[PDB]
Order: sequence, then structure tokens, then C-alpha cells
Amino acid sequence: KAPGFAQMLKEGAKHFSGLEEAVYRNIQACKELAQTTRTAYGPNGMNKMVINHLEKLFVTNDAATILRELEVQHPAAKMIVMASHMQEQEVGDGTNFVLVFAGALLELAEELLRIGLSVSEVIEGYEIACRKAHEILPNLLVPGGGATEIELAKQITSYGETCPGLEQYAIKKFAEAFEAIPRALAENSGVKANEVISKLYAVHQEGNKNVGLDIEAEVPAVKDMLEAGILDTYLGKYWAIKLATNAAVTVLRVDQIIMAKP
Amino acid sequence: VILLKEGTDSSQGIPQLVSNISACQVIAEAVRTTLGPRGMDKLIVDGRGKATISNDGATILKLLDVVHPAAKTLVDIAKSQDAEVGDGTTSVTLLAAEFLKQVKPYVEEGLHPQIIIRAFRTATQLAVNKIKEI
Amino acid sequence: TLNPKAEVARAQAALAVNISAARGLQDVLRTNLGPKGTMKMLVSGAGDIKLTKDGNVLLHEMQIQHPTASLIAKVATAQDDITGDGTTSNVLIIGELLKQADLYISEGLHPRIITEGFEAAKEKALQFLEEVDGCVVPGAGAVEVAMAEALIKHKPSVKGRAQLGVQAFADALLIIPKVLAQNSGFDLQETLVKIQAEHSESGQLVGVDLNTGEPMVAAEVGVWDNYCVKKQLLHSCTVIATNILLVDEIMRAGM
Amino acid sequence: TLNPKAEVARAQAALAVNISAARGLQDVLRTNLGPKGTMKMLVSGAGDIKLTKDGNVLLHEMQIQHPTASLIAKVATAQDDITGDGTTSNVLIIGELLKQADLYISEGLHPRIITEGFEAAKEKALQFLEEVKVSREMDRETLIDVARTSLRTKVHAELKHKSETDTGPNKHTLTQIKDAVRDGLRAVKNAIDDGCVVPGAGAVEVAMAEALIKHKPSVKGRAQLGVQAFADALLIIPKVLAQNSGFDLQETLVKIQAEHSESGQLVGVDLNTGEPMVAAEVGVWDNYCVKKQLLHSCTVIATNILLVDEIMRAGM
Amino acid sequence: KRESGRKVQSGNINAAKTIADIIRTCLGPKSMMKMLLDPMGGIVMTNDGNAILREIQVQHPAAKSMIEISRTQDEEVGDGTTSVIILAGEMLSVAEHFLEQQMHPTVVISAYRKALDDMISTLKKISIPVDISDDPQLVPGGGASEMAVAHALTEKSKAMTGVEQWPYRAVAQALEVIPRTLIQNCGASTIRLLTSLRAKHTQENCETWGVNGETGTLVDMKELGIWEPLAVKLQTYKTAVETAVLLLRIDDIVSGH
Amino acid sequence: KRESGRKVQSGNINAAKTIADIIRTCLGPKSMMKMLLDPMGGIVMTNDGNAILREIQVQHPAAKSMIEISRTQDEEVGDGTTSVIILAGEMLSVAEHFLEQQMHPTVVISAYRKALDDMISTL
Amino acid sequence: ASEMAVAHALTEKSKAMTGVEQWPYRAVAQALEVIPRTLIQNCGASTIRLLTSLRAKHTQENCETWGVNGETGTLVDMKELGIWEPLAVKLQTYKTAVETAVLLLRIDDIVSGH
Ligand SMILES: Nc1ncnc2c1ncn2[C@@H]1O[C@H](COP(=O)(O)OP(=O)(O)O)[C@@H](O)[C@H]1O
Ligand SMILES: Nc1ncnc2c1ncn2[C@@H]1O[C@H](COP(=O)(O)OP(=O)(O)O)[C@@H](O)[C@H]1O
Ligand SMILES: Nc1ncnc2c1ncn2[C@@H]1O[C@H](COP(=O)(O)OP(=O)(O)O)[C@@H](O)[C@H]1O
Ligand SMILES: Nc1ncnc2c1ncn2[C@@H]1O[C@H](COP(=O)(O)OP(=O)(O)O)[C@@H](O)[C@H]1O
Ligand SMILES: Nc1ncnc2c1ncn2[C@@H]1O[C@H](COP(=O)(O)OP(=O)(O)O)[C@@H](O)[C@H]1O
Repeated sequence: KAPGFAQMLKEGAKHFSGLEEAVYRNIQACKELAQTTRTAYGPNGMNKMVINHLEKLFVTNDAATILRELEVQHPAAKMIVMASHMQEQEVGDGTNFVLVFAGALLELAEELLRIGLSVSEVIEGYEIACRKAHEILPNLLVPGGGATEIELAKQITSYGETCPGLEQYAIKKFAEAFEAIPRALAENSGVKANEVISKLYAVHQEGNKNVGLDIEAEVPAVKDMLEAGILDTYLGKYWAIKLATNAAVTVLRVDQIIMAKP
Repeated sequence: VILLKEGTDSSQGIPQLVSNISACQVIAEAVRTTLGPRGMDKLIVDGRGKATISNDGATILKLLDVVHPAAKTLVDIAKSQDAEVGDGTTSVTLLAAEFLKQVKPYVEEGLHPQIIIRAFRTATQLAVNKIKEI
Repeated sequence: TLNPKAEVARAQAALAVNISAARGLQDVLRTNLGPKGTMKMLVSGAGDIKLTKDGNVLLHEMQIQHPTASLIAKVATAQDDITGDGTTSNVLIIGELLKQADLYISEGLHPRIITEGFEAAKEKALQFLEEVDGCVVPGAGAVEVAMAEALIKHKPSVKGRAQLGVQAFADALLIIPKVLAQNSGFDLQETLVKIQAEHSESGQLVGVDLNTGEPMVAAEVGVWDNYCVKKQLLHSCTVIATNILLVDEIMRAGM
Repeated sequence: TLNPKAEVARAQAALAVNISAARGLQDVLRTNLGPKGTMKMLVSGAGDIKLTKDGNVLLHEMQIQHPTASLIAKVATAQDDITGDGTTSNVLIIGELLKQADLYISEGLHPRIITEGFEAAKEKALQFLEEVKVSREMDRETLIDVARTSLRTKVHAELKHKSETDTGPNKHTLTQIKDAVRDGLRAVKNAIDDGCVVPGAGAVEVAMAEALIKHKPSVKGRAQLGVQAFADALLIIPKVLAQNSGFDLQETLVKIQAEHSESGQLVGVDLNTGEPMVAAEVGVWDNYCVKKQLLHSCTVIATNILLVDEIMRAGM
Repeated sequence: KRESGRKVQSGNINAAKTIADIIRTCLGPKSMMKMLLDPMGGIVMTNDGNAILREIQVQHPAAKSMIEISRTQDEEVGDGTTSVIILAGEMLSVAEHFLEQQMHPTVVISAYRKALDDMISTLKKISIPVDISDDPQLVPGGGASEMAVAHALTEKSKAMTGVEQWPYRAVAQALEVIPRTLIQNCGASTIRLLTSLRAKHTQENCETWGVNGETGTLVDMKELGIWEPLAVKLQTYKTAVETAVLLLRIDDIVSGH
Repeated sequence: KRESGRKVQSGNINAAKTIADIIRTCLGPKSMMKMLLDPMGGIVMTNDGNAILREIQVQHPAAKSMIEISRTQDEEVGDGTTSVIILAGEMLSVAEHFLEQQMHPTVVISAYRKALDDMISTL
Repeated sequence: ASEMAVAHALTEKSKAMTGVEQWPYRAVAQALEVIPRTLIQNCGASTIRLLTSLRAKHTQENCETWGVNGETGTLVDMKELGIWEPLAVKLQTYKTAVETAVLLLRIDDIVSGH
């Protein structure tokens, strides 16, 4: 009986209407991929009781082993997983950087699309911010513990505030995507994440770079990553920010999943 | 049509930990009455109908082979204690489920699991130091 | 009045089914028009993935549920082999031609009268290309905006009711500059009214600026299309939009 | 997003509910436009039958089930109080104005842009009416053409204890003739008070529509979409006259539109022939206040109904 | 099991009329297309009356006889297959006499056979010779032959004393379907042109004043070379009448091996 | 019967936000009209923010507070009443920091009261 | 104009607001933008395009002008268009919105009883 399903003419696939926000659904598949690995991020990462295909029990916190055992069937999630596989090429770390960062770019993109900003304009902002991040990263081995993620966010947020036009909305959200990584370290350590971001921005406002999250259960304060000896690799952050943005942009460019047959 | 799980059953957060805490208490109840020399016996029947009566905690866990994921952790830990020592599997099994029971209401109140681990790692070393001193 | 194992739509519902299929296929491919347009995924079922905006690959390799839409899919295979481009815009004009035809068919107009207007506008549309294969033509919907104004300033020579078919052909060509404004994230009506209002006392081209949304002279920026593409487009859309309108009944041959 | 014991239509579907009601009320009254139009019956339930073509009686006395359509009925009451004619044509233009607006609103156009075009098309259409009106002297030969044009639309082209032509045998026939005389007297009143008259048979609507199409934007670029919708809305009057007379809707409108010359030329729909017809020559004349109030009444209601964003229950 | 009585003749009419209603619009240069849905989703938009019914599988025996006769018509003659089925269906669509009036089929068959002999006699009068050096006899197409023949029967029926006059005139009006479909496909008013068309054959010569299949208006066949052969029309009317006479004689459809 | 916990604040937000979404388009000289279905099948096409909410039935007490505060505005000032409900609904519509971030209302209220002193000075 | 003018003051003043209160403090500023968001929605003009440029004018040019024209939809200075409203109406409109939002936020249990 009419009116049936709207915009459904290709093999009866689940085509979300204009009200159902087909783009919003492919993003939700990627956000769920981050929550499966957002908790395993950092030294206090939570282990996963993985059950192998041979009915074998393994308790681990490695991202590559989680995804290799988790049969990811959604194609929108496979793209981010393919970036993790491409992350393994040219570097052997930063896998969860691709999952956590890309999940924040897509999660924050929904706040822009909901306002009414076009998906093609959101992509131009992330591509501009990725190019801007590669110029700021040499100025920052780089500090870890979420230190670069706040400074790189602070430097990119200022570029978006002075840049007029519509690209500033996606450029600012590109900076807030970096904040998800300190928020992951704080949540996995049992600390109010908003208090970590508030302190990390204050010390960076005073110019105290190289300051990261002090990993401690009973101390939500911060410390210098240089004095403690915590350091990350430059190419690990370079190729992670690059592949994560391409995976997020590649998902945003897609608006409809369609079946086929040879 | 297009879903992420497609048979992949998964749950996360506080409900998963609370589910494992309750599953660990089941292994405790199976060896709770056998603690001590005068502990109650346990009757176990294999597939062939052959009976097995024994009040040893280690022998009981070998015959159960519980399929729950969290329960296998205690069984493999208790089995290792039997191979290395041959005694104390019931004390290890009961204390583990009891550490989990006491922190159960705090986990429900929003206390992070990692803060609980720092307490066990801290309280354990203080206890081991008190044993050698006394 | 019917036999067992047989079904037929004797009324005009056969057109409403075919017209609805073209509108559905229009809404699918209109999002991948131009560089600003979005991409479509092609899942082969076995796990392979293929992204492409080329309409022929989205019609030749992909599978379509509607039987009527599969006819238009075969047309793109013909459009690709002759010119090599214009398969996506060919489907948009067919959908908008059939859309405007349904507006007049609901008013009691016969379909055959509308097809005669397309044949008259098509012959006038081809002559406009010669005025504006070593020859090339502008892009950015500049020819469509120009041919639309040309067809409006042209009366029939066979009958008066063909004036309606010419009006449907004029408003159908404007879907290309309309869709280019949608994919670029600009208002559909503001962009078209600007390029259509731009006029002068000289031969002047005007198109859609995908980055700014304002009018744009395609010659002053380096945006050019082929002559055979636009030539085959008018001849292809008119033939298929015609034949789809001449379908009076749909009978199941033992389906 | 609503309280219990109530309902709310948040999205633009609330506007489609009002467009559907006007489209339905259009299809009801279009069959009784002009002399060749059909008649409608008014069954009071008690057992009284009543036949009439007067749109004011088919909206005031006839209770309407749809809530939205009852609003337009109240306007037909107001339209009848000023001029006493044009209530039927008022509803048909409202139905087509909202119909044409939905074509552009579905493309993502805001209603407020279309309404601003109606205000521009109204002023242009109102100025053109001043040029078409004939300010000749009212003589018995002229008022007969006005009375015939007004009375033909309410009788059988032929007009107790006496036949109907003794000016009736039945009760409802006397009420039908009483309404036609009051509509005929008010028509001669308007032509005498307002000395200007305008041609009929849709000749003014066809001429004003051609003027609006030949009018570039002057208030806003996108406003011309409403001007085009206003132009196509006016053409419903000659379209309906071709339907009720039994001729093709498209052939009649295209012929009268093709009539062009280097002089004042206003053609209308010949109900017996279907071909174009100079309404001023054959003796078809409408009032100046009727066409004047139509543009003021059609635009205001078609505007206000377009500005309706939500439909809420006030404790219903 | 078995069907007898007026149920049989009323069923054969609905069957032959249904097969004719399908291909009503496939007549003339403005032949409307037909979309045949194959079981595998395949579609063909052909507009040939032969290929349409060839692929449509039917169950009614009367509809099969109407199809098989057109197939036999296609081999002996390469034209007129669509007109045989439309006329045979229109001749049978006049059920006012069979059921409401309770006329026996033998009475109507006497009228249909009488009209066929007179329909043939009317064609040969409006014929025209041929200079084949540049049966040599043509006839005016475009509905002119149908409306010309119908005028003769309507005048001949005035002297037809008996109850057979009513179905005799109905066959004449049934021939108007040919210009009816040609006018419908053009999009013009069917009643307005068909009314004026019948008046032309009354006053003006019957050999001309047909229908324009491309324009939609009336035109003479002397100015437009739509002249058809004579043998095609004779076998067309003869086959349509003999087919209508056949199905009317069917009053008991029974099984048996 | 009663409400407790986070369901209350998120519920009061949806009630106040819903009342503001009604009269979002009733602002300015190009205000949009509203259709009020009477119980007897009648319609009132008013475009006044005070008249619309006066005739609408509300079940949540939070909506009654928003409406009753608007009536107090009309007695003092016969203008700008529609801006009060829209701003009050938009200030409450930011439920990200309210519940999803698990901030206490005292933290939010201290910020809203700090901004109010700054909004007054800037004006 | 007064909404966007005030919102720029809070956004610039929130830069020196060390703590978690900066996030809701900035959210109040973005809430004031809804007033021109509705004026632009009613006229039919693009909301994001004009509201974006509207905020840029307050940054560079003086904040006392460069508001929105509800009739035309484009931007216009209030010195050129007499849309000047009183102060007591806006202050009471701003307090009543915050005081009302502070009220409903202070509700945590809808209780029944007399
Ligand atoms: N001891 C530590 N203190 C603070 N931060 C750390 C520490 N160890 C690792 N990290 C942070 O955790 C993040 C992930 O590190 P790692 O586990 O090596 O990569 P991945 O999570 O991709 O496997 C790094 O960006 C780093 O900043
Ligand atoms: N850079 C551009 N600017 C404006 N219009 C463009 C641009 N590129 C392509 N187009 C328009 O998009 C239409 C489709 O182009 P194309 O994608 O090559 O064909 P198809 O869509 O059939 O695959 C063309 O008619 C052209 O006018
Ligand atoms: N004799 C006629 N010939 C052509 N048109 C006519 C004739 N009489 C009336 N009309 C048309 O019918 C329309 C309605 O006329 P009338 O019945 O007086 O008003 P209403 O339909 O509102 O009661 C007028 O606009 C007029 O143009
Ligand atoms: N050029 C034409 N103009 C008008 N009518 C035509 C024309 N050509 C054919 N017809 C009509 O179409 C009908 C069918 O012709 P034809 O196709 O030869 O036979 P069939 O349809 O049985 O194959 C004829 O009765 C004829 O009157
Ligand atoms: N001509 C105008 N141009 C732009 N904004 C206007 C105009 N007139 C009123 N407004 C805005 O509409 C808002 C509401 O005004 P008003 O209707 O007087 O109060 P209320 O809506 O409470 O009755 C005011 O805040 C004012 O800024």
C-alpha cells in the first residue's frame, strides 16, 4: 500500500531518506568502530576478551588484533580499517590514532551537516587543516601524552578564527578532533577529561609546550613529557593525520551504499 | 540489511564488568563449601554416568570446564596454582570472587575499573610485606 | 475482463510507473554531476569496492530493481560508445523531460503531442550549437541556459499545442545548471536566476561558478565541452523520452 | 516533541495539508463556473432540496468537513458582501496559486519568497486592469449585456400557482431565482456605480498573465517565480470554461493566447464554439470591482495559507 | 468442468474484447508502445501487434482462436493483423442484443453474414484502378473505407424489414473504431472529428474524406496517398466477421481427451 | 506520577525547546502564521506569540513556567516577549555540556550567571 | 546586531576564562545568534552564508551596527535603518531568558503533593 519506501529502487537496499540522513548512518558505523578501540588507547588501555575464530580465548589490547578478529562488515568502517592497514606501511604504530581521530572528524562533521553546511565544504576544511597541521608539526621526535594534540589544535584553531568564510567551521572542528586523544587517555585513566583539556590549554596559553597528561589515578594534573622522557615519532603523527583525514574525507564523499552483481 | 555486527555479539562498559563479576561468583559457590578439612563433598557425573565424589577444590574445577569467558580466567589461574603448589586453589578462587564482589557496588556508582586495580596492586604489596614482617 | 496469469495497466498508470522510475534514477545520479558531486560505491557482494562518478559504470556494472530503469541503463551504454561522455546528464534530462510532460499530461494532453514538440525543439536546439571534431562548445550549463532562451523565442510550424512540448524541453535543459548548484552547496534558484538574467547586447556566454556560485563566462576560465557530446545528448534524450512517453500499456509476458 | 492529548505537525507537511484542501475545494467548484457549468445540490437533511451555482451558497450554507477548507468558505462570504460576485473564481485561483507554489516549494524554495512575488504580480496586474476597463456610458443596451452575463450563470438559459416564466411552481426554484436576481441587480449596480466595466470570458486573465510574463523582476530576483505562479493561476478561469463547455482544456487556451496584433485585442472563450471571441463585441462584460477584489482576495488568502508553518491542536 | 448457456458467449466476448483493447493504440503511424514484463525482468517496448500477442500467453480458448487467426492472416497477407482483431472485438463488443434483448445467435449471424456481403459490395464501388505498368484495385484508407461502408449499411438498413436491422446497423458503427483509434493516438477530440467525419461521407463523396494519421485532422485520400489494396480489406472484414460468427456459435466449452 | 534523575532536566529542556520551536518563525516583520485547530473544527490564523501559547494546552509544568513568565513580560513590556522564549529555549537546547558531559547544573548555572553580567555590560 | 555584538564580547572574553565554565560560557554566545537565524530564515535568504559574514563584520567593523534586514534579508547598518530598540527591553529580555533557563536547570525532581 502506498506511500511505500522513498528512494528505494536498487535491489531493495536500505536507502535512508532525506529525513533519515544517509550520511549520518555511515558515520555511526565509524563511531562504533572507535568505541571498540577508544578504551584501549594509552598505557592504561583496557584489554579485550577476544574470542578467536577457532574458539580460542585471548585477552589483549592491541588494535590490529582487535580488528583482525572483529569481522568488520560495514564498508564505511572498512575504509578506516584500510587506513589502519596503510598505517602499518611506512610506520608500525599510531593505529588507534587513525580510529580515534577519524571517528572524531566524522562525529564532529555531523554537527556541521546538521547546521546545513555542505559535505563538499566540510571536506575542503579538513584538507586545509591537514595541510596546515603538516606545517605546524615540524615546529613541535615530538612530545606525546596528548601534548601535540592540544598545541596542534591550538595552532589550527587560531588559523580558523582569522580565516574568513565557511571553511572555518570545519577547520575549528578539525582542532577539536585532536582533543579526543587526550580525552581518551584521561577516560582510560579514570580522570574527568574536561579538566585535563582545561589544564593542558592553560599551560599552552602560557607557552609551556611539551606538556602532556600525567598518567596517574589519584592525580589529574599534568607534567612535562620532555622531563619524563615520553616522546612520539614525527612520521607516526604525520602519516596518521594524513591517512585519517583521507579516510574521513573518503567516507564523507560517499552518500549512498548500493549493491551490485557481476 | 547493512549492519555492523551481523552475528558479532558484543557489549561494553559497566554491564560487561558486572556480568563477569557475577559469573565469577558462580565458580566460588561451586567450591565455597569445600574449604577446610571438614568441608562438604561435591558429586560430579561425567557423560558416561560415572560418579565422582571429592572435596578437593582443584579436582572440582578440572571436571567442570565452564564455558563462560570470565570463569575460565579463574580456572586457569587456579589450575596453575595446583600445578605449582597443589594447594590453595579454593583460597585463590574465593578471594578473587570476593575482591570482585566488594568492589561491585562501587563499579555501579561510576568508579573507574583502573582506580580499583591500583588499590589491589597497592594493598597486595602491603599485605605481602606484612606477612614477612610478622 | 482479464485472463488468469495476466495483468495489464490499460489507463495512464503505465506512464506514471515509467515516469516515477526516471525521477528515481534522476535523484540518484544527480549527486555525482561535476567535480563537486559526491561519489557512488559499487559493492560486488563478494567484498570488492569500487568508487566512481562515471554514469556508465553506475548503470552498466550496477544492478537496478526497476525493469523500466534498466532500459535507460542500456542507453548509457550506447551514449558511452559513441561520444564517451554525457551519460549522467543524459539521465537527468530524461527525468526532467518526463517530469514536465507529466505536468501537462495530467491536464489531459496526449503524449504524442508532447513528442512532436521535442522533435521541433531538438531540431532548433541542434542549430544553436552550430552558431555557438575540431569544434568545441562552452560548459557549465551555458549552452542549456542559452538554448532554453532560444527555444522560448521560437514558435511552432506544425501545430500550436507543440508549444507546450517546447516549453518542457526548455525547462528540462535547465536541470544541469540546477544540479551543479546543488552539488556545490548553493541555492538552486539563486544560481539559475543569476546566469539566466545575465544578458547583454552581444553574444555572451554565462555559466555556474562551482566555487563562488555567481555567474561565469566559461570561455574566460577554460571550461569547454565537446560538440559531439552535446549533439548526441539532444538526439539521445529526445529519442528515449519520446519512446517512454509512447508506452500506452505494460503487459506481463508470463512474468 | 508534543504534549499528551494534542498533536503537532512540525515539518513542511503541514503546508501540504492546506494545499491539498484547496486543491480539493478547487475540483468541487470548478464544475459550476459559467452558464454551461453543472449545478450542486444542498440536502439540508430535514428533507429540503436546493439547487444553485452561487459559490457563496455552496460555501456559506454548505458545511465543510475539512477544517482548512472552512477558512476559504468564510472568505467567499466576505467576497460576496463587497461585490456579490466572483466567489467561485476566487477559490479556483487560490487552488491554482497554491498548486503552482508547491512545484517550486518542493525544489527547496521558501514560501515567503513566493508571496512577495504575488504582491508584485498583484500591483502589475492591478495597473493593467486600469487600462483594459471601458469607462463608457451605461445605457440600457449595455446593462442588458451585464445582466445577461450575470443571469446566465444562475438559470437554464430560458429565464406559486404559475410557471417559472411568469416573472414559480416549486419552493427551491423560487429561492434559486431570488439569488439570481440579487446577483443580477448587484451586477448592474456595480456597473452603474463603478462606471467602468471589463471584458469577461477570461479575456482579462489571459491579458494580465501575458503582462506578468512580460515583466522582469523589480523587487527581488527570485520573486519572479511567484509572478510566474500568479500568471499560471489566472489562466485557470479560461481553462475551466473550456472544461464545463466540453472542449479541450489546452486547445482553447492556446488559441486565445496566439491572438496577437498591433492594436488592443482581448479575446475570450466561446462556450458554444470554443474558438477565441472578443468579449466586448459579443456583449460579455464583467465589473471592475469584481476583478479588482479577486486580486486583493486571492493574494491575501493564498499568501496567508502559504505562511502557515505548523498546525497545532488548541485542546482539540 | 463445463460451461454452457449465455455464460459462454458473454465470456468469449470479454476475451476477444480484452485482446483487442490491448492493441487498440498500436494502429497507424502513431502506434503507441507496449511494455511487456518478462519473468526475468526483461522488457521490450515493441509496437507490432503480431509480436505482442505472440509472446503473451493466454488461457481462454476463445482468445487463442482470435490470436491464431491473426497468425494465419499474417502469413497469407503481410498486413491487416491489428485491424482484424480490433474489428472482430468491436463487432463482438455489442452485447446489447445478446443478453438484454435475448436475440439468438442465429439471428445475429444472419445479420452479420448479410452485412458482410453488403460490406464487400460497398468496397468495390469506392475502389480505384491502378496503372501497375508505371487485383489492381485500391481503396481509400485512413478510416475512409470504414466510414464509407458504414454509410451504405445505415442507408441499406432503412429498407431492412425485420428485427435484424438493429444488429445490422451495429456492425456499421463498429467499423468506426478504425478512425476512432487513429484520432485517439493523434490526441484530437474523437467525438468532434468522428462526428464531422460521418457528415462528410453523407454529403460529399464517400471515396475520400478520411483521417490524417500524422496531423490528426480530416483530409482527402486523393491528396494523400494512403490508398490500401482491396484484397487486404476484403480478407480483413471477411476474417473479422467469420471470427465473430465463429465465437458466437460457441455455446458450450467442454473438456475431453 | 513523578520524575527523578537526569530525565527531569532533559525533559524540561525538550518542553521549553518545544515551546520555542512553535514561535521560532513568529519573529520580525516577515513573521510566519500559525494554524490553531479549535475543538469545534475552527481555525485561527494569528501570528502573535502571546496569543498562540495562550490557546495551546500544555502538560509539562516546565512549559507552564515558560508561558507564565511570558505573560509577566507582556504586563511590563508589550514587545520582545517572543525573544525571551526563543533565547530561553536555545540557552537550554545545549544539552551536550548538561548531561552528555556529566557537568553539574551548578557549574552551568555559574557560567550562565557570569555571562549575564557580561551581556548586560556589553549592551 | 545586539545579539551578535554581545556574542563577540563573550567569545573574546572567554579566551581568558580558565576552567570548565568556558564551554557553557561560549555556548550562551552561540545561542544569541538564533535571533538573526530566525530573521534570515523567514526572509528566505541563506542562513549559514549571511550569519557567517555577519559575525565577521562584528569582528572587524564596529559592533554597534551591521545587523540584518528582515524585509530584504541582506545586511544593513542600524544607523541607516531605524530598527533601534530600547535598552530596558533587551536587558529584561536577557535576564528573563537566563533566569528562566537557570530555573528549569535547577529543577531535578518533579514531585506531587499538597
Ligand atoms: N607512558 C605514557 N604516558 C603518556 N602517554 C602515553 C604513554 N605511552 C603512550 N602514550 C600515548 O599513547 C598513544 C598511543 O601509543 P601506542 O600504544 O604506542 O600507539 P597505538 O595506540 O596506536 O598502538 C601515543 O600517542 C602516546 O602519546
Ligand atoms: N569544473 C566544472 N565546472 C562546471 N561544470 C562542470 C565542471 N566539470 C564538469 N562540469 C559539468 O558536468 C557535466 C557532466 O560532466 P561529466 O561528469 O564529464 O559527464 P557525466 O556526468 O555524464 O559523467 C558536464 O555537462 C559539464 O558541463
Ligand atoms: N456569456 C458568457 N460568455 C463567456 N464567459 C462568461 C459568460 N458569462 C460569464 N462568463 C464568465 O464566467 C465567470 C464567472 O461569472 P459569474 O457567474 O457572474 O461569477 P461567479 O462565477 O463568481 O458567480 C466570469 O469571469 C465571466 O468571464
Ligand atoms: N500514412 C498514413 N496515414 C493515415 N493512416 C494510415 C497511414 N498508413 C497506414 N494507415 C492506416 O493504418 C492501418 C494499418 O495499416 P498497416 O500497418 O498496413 O496494416 P497492419 O496494421 O494490419 O499491419 C490502415 O488501416 C491504414 O488506414
Ligand atoms: N524592521 C525590522 N528589521 C529587523 N528586525 C526587526 C524589525 N522589526 C522588529 N525586529 C526584531 O523583532 C524582534 C521582536 O520585535 P517585536 O515584535 O516588537 O517584539 P515581540 O516579538 O516580543 O512582540 C525585536 O527583537 C527586533 O529586533
